[PDB]
Amino acid sequence: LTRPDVDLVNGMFYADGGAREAYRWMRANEPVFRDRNGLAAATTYQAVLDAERNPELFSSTGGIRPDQPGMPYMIDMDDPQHLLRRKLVNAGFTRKRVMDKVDSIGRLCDTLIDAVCERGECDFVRDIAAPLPMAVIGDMLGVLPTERDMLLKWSDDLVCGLSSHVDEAAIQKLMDTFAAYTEFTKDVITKRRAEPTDDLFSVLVNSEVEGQRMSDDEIVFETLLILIGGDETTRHTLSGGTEQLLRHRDQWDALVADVDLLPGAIEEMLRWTSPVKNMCRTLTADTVFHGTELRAGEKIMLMFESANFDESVFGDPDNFRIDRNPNSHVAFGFGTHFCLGNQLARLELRLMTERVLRRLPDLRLADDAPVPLRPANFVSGPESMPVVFTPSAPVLAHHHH
Ligand code: HEM
Ligand SMILES: CC(C)CCC[C@@H](C)[C@H]1CC[C@H]2[C@@H]3CC=C4C[C@@H](OS(=O)(=O)O)CC[C@]4(C)[C@H]3CC[C@]12C
Repeated sequence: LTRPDVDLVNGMFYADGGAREAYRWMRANEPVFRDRNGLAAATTYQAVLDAERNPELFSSTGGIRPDQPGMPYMIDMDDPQHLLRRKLVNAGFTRKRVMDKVDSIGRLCDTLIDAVCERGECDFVRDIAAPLPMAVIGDMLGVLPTERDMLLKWSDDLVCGLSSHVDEAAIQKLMDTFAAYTEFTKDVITKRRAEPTDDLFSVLVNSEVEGQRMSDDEIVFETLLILIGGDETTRHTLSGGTEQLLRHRDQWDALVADVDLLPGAIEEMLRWTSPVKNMCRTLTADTVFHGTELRAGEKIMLMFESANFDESVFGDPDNFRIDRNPNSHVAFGFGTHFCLGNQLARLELRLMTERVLRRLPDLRLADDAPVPLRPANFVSGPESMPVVFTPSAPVLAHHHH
């Protein structure tokens, strides 16, 4: 009943378990909430949707993060400039192109589960949830298998440095990582200008914007956007979502018995986990918006998890239900910047989860104590997730490789 006293840039807010109740207060008492530093946040589903549908008033050019300026990639652009960029990568993400990866992504899933299935235990995050989407986006970007871990670690070091509570060492680590990734990209630019390939990094390297080659800086940021979108998101729905299924074993059981229930489960896994906690918009004019006066140039945080637990929309949002139908979550955002990879992400979730259900049917949490969350203010989900299961046979290994 007391107003939350919070810093929405503090990663701890998103990790310590108190967000859900804080959101509830906001949605009921101050839909457009200003935190203790005065940072405005849209907390109701309707307020998020209203902001999303009016990009003219709620611009993306100011920078998607609350404490950083606009950067040279598509998510920090408004149309038509934004669309110019989407058209450069869209062909790689058509539904047909995504569905043609079923066999490939399936083998990655089977490979990872092969690695642990005979053990009777693994960490669901480290061994399953994190590596699969990394490999998938890596494959699209031409990344070699032995370099996946390097890029994944870089990605982790960038998004974990996103918090007002981290020390100068973490910030330095963030800068050094970005410089390392920059040098990586410069090598790729030189190589793919001379020897273009069919992968997405090569396509971006040789792409054109407004009559000229995409700039070096823009190539760095566009490729990095795709990499992080790929490897710091789906992982949290896989881990956090599977956790909810294991904690609602009736629902786990229904899924093990009927895979036709999996698509509905995936949407609830998405709604619940809401990997992207927020995205910023920049007001282009003074306005009053759902009870709060906003000023031009100020940013507002679109609070997607808060929106995804809006009682007025979902009825019973605090119940995890794989039978939730319809399920109009905004885990992928809405409108202009609606997630490029959302179909890829849904496929990853489907192909991996169906294999887990199938090959590890008696999976369960190793302990029932809290699954720790990453204290970061942007993307966040489970840090680790010990699980146990009856050992089972590999599907690739022992069956002719
Ligand atoms: C569960 C997985 C994912 C979640 C929850 C998620 C969430 C989001 C959200 C909330 C946005 C911003 C939309 C808005 O502001 O309205 C976004 C944008 C974006 N995402 Fe995803 N995403 C996921 C997976 C992916 C994957 C796998 C990729 C790439 C392979 C990707 C690439 C992008 C890109 C490029 C954008 C910018 C789109 C634009 O500005 O047009 N995302 N995502
Ligand atoms: C999840 C997906 C849809 C969005 C992913 C967005 C990522 C790619 C953004 C979020 C936060 C961003 C960083 C914010 C802050 C900085 C500091 C900046 O250093 S500065 O000296 O140029 O200010 C360099 C870019 C960098 C590292 C950004 C890289 C790019 C960055 C990781």
